[PDB]
Amino acid sequence: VNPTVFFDIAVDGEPLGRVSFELFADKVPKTAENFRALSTGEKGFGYKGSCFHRIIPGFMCQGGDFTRHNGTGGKSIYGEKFEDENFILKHTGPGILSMANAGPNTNGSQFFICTAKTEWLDGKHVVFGKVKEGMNIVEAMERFGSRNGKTSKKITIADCGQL
Amino acid sequence: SMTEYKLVVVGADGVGKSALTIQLIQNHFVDEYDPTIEDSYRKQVVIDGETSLLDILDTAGQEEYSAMRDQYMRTGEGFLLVFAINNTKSFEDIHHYREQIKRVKDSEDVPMVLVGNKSDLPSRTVDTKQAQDLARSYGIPFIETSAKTRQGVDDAFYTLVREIRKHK
Ligand SMILES: CCn1c(-c2cc(N3CCN(C4CC4)CC3)cnc2[C@H](C)OC)c2c3cc(ccc31)-c1csc(n1)C[C@H](NC(=O)[C@H]1[C@@H]3COC[C@@H]31)C(=O)N1CCC[C@H](N1)C(=O)OCC(C)(C)C2
Ligand SMILES: Nc1nc2c(ncn2[C@@H]2O[C@H](COP(=O)(O)OP(=O)(O)NP(=O)(O)O)[C@@H](O)[C@H]2O)c(=O)[nH]1
Ligand SMILES: [Mg+2]
Repeated sequence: VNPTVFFDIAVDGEPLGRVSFELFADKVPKTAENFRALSTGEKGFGYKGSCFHRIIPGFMCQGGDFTRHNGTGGKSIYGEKFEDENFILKHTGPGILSMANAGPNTNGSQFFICTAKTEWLDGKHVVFGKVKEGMNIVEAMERFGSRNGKTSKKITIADCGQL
Repeated sequence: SMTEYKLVVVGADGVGKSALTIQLIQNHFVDEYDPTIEDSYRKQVVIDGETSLLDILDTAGQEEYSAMRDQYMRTGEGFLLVFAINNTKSFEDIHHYREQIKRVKDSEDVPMVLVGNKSDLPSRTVDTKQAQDLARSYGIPFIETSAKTRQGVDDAFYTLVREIRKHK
């Protein structure tokens, strides 16, 4: 039973709304479990209170750096980084949830949510979930982005967990 | 008003384009890896007695978007060709960047400076002579730099401005 997790999104501290995700544990169980546990915070660390540091309208919203809060950090539940599990799933359109990385086998905690098809990322980023409810919250985040991804307001995961 | 120079910093992922630029602009060494989308900076400097405004474009090293460099190469007036002295593939990557700028600008006379970065590191794999030989065959200066110690940082950008002034 593929787990479901939620993010409660705030903009400069003001509630925006809830995004929920289905995590594809059936095809990418290690990568899904990392994101699930970071969402509950059950390891004593995780996404709660972290920000979406890069938002590029027309492409994606990226977040998950809860260690440094500057877009360079983040860590998995298995160590600082872990290997690419598989590239079975593709970046087929808006709402795909996929792992950010710094090259092969460098998954940590950073993730991105597609706002468009990004097929040139297929085979380089592990796709592991999809927005299930609240895609319009992600769409709403785009108006805070820019061409190079710098955000004009602080977009935070005010709360998160497992449904 | 002082003359503005549009400088572009290019080279493979991780060679130190941003650390070099941020040292120049902010006098601070970025120890973390924050791979670039695209960033622009401005600094006024004095070079050979003449005050000049440097407009610097710090570009992405991601090879997947190599076809998207044409526009910024058309706009740029001079180019820093950065490799890392401890990364032989970054040195090999230089020729493709140089050929791309030459093709896009359709000229053999483009202001460029070859920059061998990370000179502070002990794991050198690219001989200084090889870089010096390559720069000679291009007709351009070669500057050894360290974004960490600041060695040659000012010289790299200042020399590029001097190459533009001689061309223009
Ligand atoms: C050339 C400009 N340009 C573009 C781009 C490209 C295009 N196209 C390409 C596709 N064409 C179709 C085939 C025809 C149309 C035109 C248009 N306009 C743009 C932008 C807006 O022009 C400014 C991009 C892009 C991406 C990068 C650098 C430059 C880029 C880049 C740098 S680092 C990285 N990519 C991976 C990054 N790594 C880290 O953040 C590491 C940090 C340290 O370790 C943990 C953490 C990461 O995982 N992600 C998660 C995944 C999305 C990804 N970020 C990201 O932001 O992609 C941005 C973008 C816009 C999707 C792609
Ligand atoms: N020791 C040392 N490390 C350096 C030097 N210049 C850069 N670095 C380090 O090398 C790594 C990559 O630097 P960075 O400036 O991000 O390189 P880049 O060419 O801008 N990368 P990208 O193409 O992704 O934008 C960082 O960890 C940075 O601290 C240098 O002169 N010496
Ligand atoms: Mg950079």
